[PDB]
Amino acid sequence: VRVNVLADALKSITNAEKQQVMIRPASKVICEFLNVMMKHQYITTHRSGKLNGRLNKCAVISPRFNVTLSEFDKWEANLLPSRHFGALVLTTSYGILDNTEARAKHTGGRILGFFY
Amino acid sequence: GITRDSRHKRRATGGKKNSMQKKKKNTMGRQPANTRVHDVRCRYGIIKRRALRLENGNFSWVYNASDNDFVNTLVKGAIIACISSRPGQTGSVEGYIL
Amino acid sequence: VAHTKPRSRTSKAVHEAYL
Amino acid sequence: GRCLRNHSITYKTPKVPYERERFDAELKNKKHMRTIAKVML
Amino acid sequence: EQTERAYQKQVFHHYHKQIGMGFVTPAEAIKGTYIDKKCPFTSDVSIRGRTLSGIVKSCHMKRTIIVRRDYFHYVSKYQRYEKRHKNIAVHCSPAFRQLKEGDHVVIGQCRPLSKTVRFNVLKFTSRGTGDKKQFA
Amino acid sequence: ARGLHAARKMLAQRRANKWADKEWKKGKLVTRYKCNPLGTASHAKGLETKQPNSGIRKCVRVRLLKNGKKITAFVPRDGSEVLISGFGRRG
Amino acid sequence: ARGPRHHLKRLNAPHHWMLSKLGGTFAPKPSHGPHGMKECLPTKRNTAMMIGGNGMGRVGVIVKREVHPGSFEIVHIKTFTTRLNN
Amino acid sequence: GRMYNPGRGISRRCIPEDLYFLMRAVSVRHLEKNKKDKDAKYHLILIESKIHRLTRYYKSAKVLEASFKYDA
RNA sequence: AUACUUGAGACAAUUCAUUCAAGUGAGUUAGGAUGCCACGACAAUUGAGUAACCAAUGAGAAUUUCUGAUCUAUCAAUCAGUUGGUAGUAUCGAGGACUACCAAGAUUAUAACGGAUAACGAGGAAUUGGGGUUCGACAUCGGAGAGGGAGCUUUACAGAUGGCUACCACUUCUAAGGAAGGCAGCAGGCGCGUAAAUUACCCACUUUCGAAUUGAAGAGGUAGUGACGACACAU
RNA sequence: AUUACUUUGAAUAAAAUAAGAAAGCGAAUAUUCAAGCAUGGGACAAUGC
RNA sequence: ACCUUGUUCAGAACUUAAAGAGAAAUCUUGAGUUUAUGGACUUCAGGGGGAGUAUGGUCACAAGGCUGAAACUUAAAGGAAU
RNA sequence: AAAUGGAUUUAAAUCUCCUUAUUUAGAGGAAGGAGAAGUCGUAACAAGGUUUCCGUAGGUGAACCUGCGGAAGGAUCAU
Ligand SMILES: NC[C@@H]1O[C@H](O[C@H]2[C@@H](O)[C@H](O[C@@H]3[C@@H](O)[C@H](N)C[C@H](N)[C@H]3O[C@H]3O[C@H](CO)[C@@H](O)[C@H](O)[C@H]3N)O[C@@H]2CO)[C@H](N)[C@@H](O)[C@@H]1O
Repeated sequence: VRVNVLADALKSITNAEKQQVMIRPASKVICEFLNVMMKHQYITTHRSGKLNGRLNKCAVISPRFNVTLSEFDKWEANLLPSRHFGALVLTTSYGILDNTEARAKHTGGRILGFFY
Repeated sequence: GITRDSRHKRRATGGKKNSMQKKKKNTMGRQPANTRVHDVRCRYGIIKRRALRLENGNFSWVYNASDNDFVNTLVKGAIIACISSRPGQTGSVEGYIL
Repeated sequence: VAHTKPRSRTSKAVHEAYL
Repeated sequence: GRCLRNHSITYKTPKVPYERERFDAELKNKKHMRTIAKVML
Repeated sequence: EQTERAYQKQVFHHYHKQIGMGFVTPAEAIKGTYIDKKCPFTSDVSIRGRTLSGIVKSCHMKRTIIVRRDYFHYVSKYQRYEKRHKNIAVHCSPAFRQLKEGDHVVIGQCRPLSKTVRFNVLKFTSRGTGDKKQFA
Repeated sequence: ARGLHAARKMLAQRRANKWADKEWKKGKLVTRYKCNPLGTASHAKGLETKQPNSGIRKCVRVRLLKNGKKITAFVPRDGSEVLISGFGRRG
Repeated sequence: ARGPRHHLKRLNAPHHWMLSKLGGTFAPKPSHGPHGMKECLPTKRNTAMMIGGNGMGRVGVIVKREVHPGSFEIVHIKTFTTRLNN
Repeated sequence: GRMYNPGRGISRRCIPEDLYFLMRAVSVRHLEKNKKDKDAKYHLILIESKIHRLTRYYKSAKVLEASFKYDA
């Protein structure tokens, strides 16, 4: 059964960019995940209504591990291609952000996914 | 002899505790000298007036709630007036008129 | 509209009740 | 523990015992901060 | 209440005090005829440092109930939690009559009252009925 | 299980699967104290080859002081209470 | 222990006594009196003075004093925070 | 997909009591004369589990008081 | 006699019943008053010493709240003082700690109950890119023990064992009637094993005990053996 | 409404670890997690209303 | 209605692949979207033998089924392709 | 205030049945494993000369053989 909309959404995007893409269920996390992926420029029905050569791979992380601020270094070192390219996506007490402002907003929290 | 520690009782689940030491003096119990007056050297050097038996008693203005068998031991709350002191500890019987 | 008490004070419960 | 006085090792033998590119380069006998730099970078 | 071999009496006989940090004495405590030597509000037993909560698991015991606590235990290696529970026996004064199994109760730590009982019910909140209205 | 609250199974799953480990199990079950002739000790004071190799291996049988079991022991060199200490391969 | 302890170990001695770790096996035991074992000696550790926690050795003036009926009460000083006893 | 069968149908309306209707349970408990019909017996269990799943659901929704227990 | 008492220069705290009642988050609370009982002084001291009580030392001792331990289902049901209630007893003191009456209760698949350890726990150690795996008797903290149990004495503190008593198991002296002892303190001997040092000197460091600046200390320091290991360093 | 989560503090034996020839002796020396206390936040969550 | 065509579902399949995956055979409605490693859950495996054997437990009238080791032994056993 | 008698408490030590670990045991045995050249056969690998294998049942010096039902890992992707 459909457990995570975010997991289904990002896999739909990757397979299309590997090959515009459509996401049938839209949530409060799916869209505002994209606003992070759009401010990095990577991306250009009454029932939870329903790409520019830059996205390499966007994926979610299974259970959203609480991330301390000190723990940021371990996650980036694992899930990011380099120290200058990718971006995590964090859900924190002040909205869904990435490793840049969440390091600057001085907060931690759970981790959604990433995109190279 | 008589100890008062919970190292020999069971657990709330019914488990049997296992011995890890021997009886320690801080759990001392004493033989109950029923008051049908001695002194006992308790810990820290204080004295306990152990009234073995006694008949007179100060009072201020036939039945034992705990054990009917006691009916002529003298204990607190016993009816004779109702005793209010601890004769086995204080060494005297102080009671009040019902 | 309180910080996010029963469901009789929540926004779409009271703002509909207000409506 | 065994002793209050501290002690340390002042060397470390190589992992690979025999390698020609090391025998020549090293040739009385054959008897830290880089990572410290690393952690702040 | 005088259904036992001794004339039950209060502790400060001449009585109702109040518990400390932000609590309210229940109504049934004052007007209630019950004589309880271990009642927090109508006796000489106080509530010291610790203060816990939980749901009530059993209401069969005389003047005593069982509180169930559920929590989590983070495990380092797997970076995940596991559900765990602990049950503690809490003395409950007759000042609470509507209290039944499945309700949520704020408790406080008092002196050793029995082999297992060391806490006292302070404030209770009832929940939905678990098909069995089992009270103290 | 992968969810955030499923730490009980994977901890339990790993404990079960460790027993499949031949090397790990040998060091925990009770055979190093009853089946090992050396026990857990290093040395032990006491009192024809395979198909493609021909000859004779000179050997010795030894009864151990402590256990009393009899074991076969090799002699070290050419033309060569006894202290016996294993071989290259452990056990 | 059968009774109250009398000897004191060098390592177990309080930190601020500045005793070395190799001078001798034992350290002088403070006798009972007006000051405790760990609050006496037989910022390197109204206007007030900090004698307790991390702020020990600091002088300054209080701004406000939160109180929590549960456990303790907190004093804020010109700013650093610490309990009343400090 | 379907709860018990592996079929995956998508017949739906498209917008621009049920527990009662499952006691089907009585209409087959038919098993009296046909005692050898093992197909009916296997399908009787499936329908019963539908009831208990619905029974458990309605109780927690307070639709049914929690004394409900369907029998034969 | 500053051992033991009586005895006076004149109170202090215990029990009990009633009452007035301000800190603390919180007290019929510290405290005051009434009547009773109990106990009853500041050595009949010496060239500093002493009794009773209050406070501190005391975050200490002791009990206790919460969370946290290795393997095991070829351990799945377990508990009857068991779980709670009343009233007493006993305790330095809470409490089934115990006794009499009353009730049927407590735990368990979120692993109870039971079994194994070549298990004293922690601070820590070895090794690690991150993550982890293995060890921790052994410097320091806490626990427990003195051949095995058990029962006690003295005191402020002991269920003390370089104190006693009895049994079990041993050791030793004996004039043959009797008699003592507890190295898991320091050395040292045997036995065991692959596996581990001198039957040394001294209170001079650190510290402790004492009627006290002195005395004593196999604590402690010094010296001896010592390819366990570590650092520098001949040929 | 609690809880979880998260940010800051309080409080936190030494030795040791790292740190301001092996050594030795005042580092702000920082720990040291699992809990527990206080606090700013409520996006993702769980518990009834 | 039966046959001929289009459209959109459900079902059993089949054909091609210069792509994706794999050790390859092959797979493609997955055995793809996996070191660029995390959608949810259950079960099983840890070189080859000894061995599904012993012991113990339990189910069956029985044959047997389910659960299930260790001692000891050995440098290979095995897979797909030339 | 000592010997001593008596009744409680705490109870060592010992006896009787029962609960875990470690050991001695012969007829009576019954398995497995290891060691160049010892016997009897042809079972398997080609259609291995009766295709092979699985479950089950029976027989048989031994590989195994035969019956019922499956599988291709078949020697047929095919009328
Ligand atoms: N491995 C145990 C069993 O042994 C059985 O048989 C065993 C023996 O009966 C068999 O014996 C073979 C024999 O088949 C062959 N025709 C002649 C050969 N000399 C024998 O050999 C065997 O015995 C001799 C006796 O001297 C030993 O030297 C030699 O090492 C050993 N392999 O060799 C085997 C090993 O001992 C089965 N062959 C085997 O499948 C099974 O696994």
